Amino acid sequence: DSYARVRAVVMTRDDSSGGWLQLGGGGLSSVTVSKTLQPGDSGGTEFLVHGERLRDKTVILECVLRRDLVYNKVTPTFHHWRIGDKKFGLTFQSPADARAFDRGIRRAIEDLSQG
Repeated sequence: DSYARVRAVVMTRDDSSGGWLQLGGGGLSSVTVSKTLQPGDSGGTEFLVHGERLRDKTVILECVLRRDLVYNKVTPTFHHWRIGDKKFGLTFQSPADARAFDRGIRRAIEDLSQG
């Protein structure tokens, strides 16, 4: 149930400068856009962005997202979003990977059901 899976670098925003950093000093993570693990009795009103860093098998990105998502595309390899005041992003290895991930996000949003 993954709409897209890539290996990318999870990003976090420095609040003082506004510049972005590689979360935890970077390294590639396996990052998926998938259906929720807890749909309840609805088809599915939420989806999941999940990133597990490869070298140390650590989940460093876990976002429950909804139809309201604003998915910001800044460069061909850098995209970012928020949940409230919390900021998250990805640096992709290639423009094609970024396109795949963006298609995955769009697919997840388009398939979201009513609650």
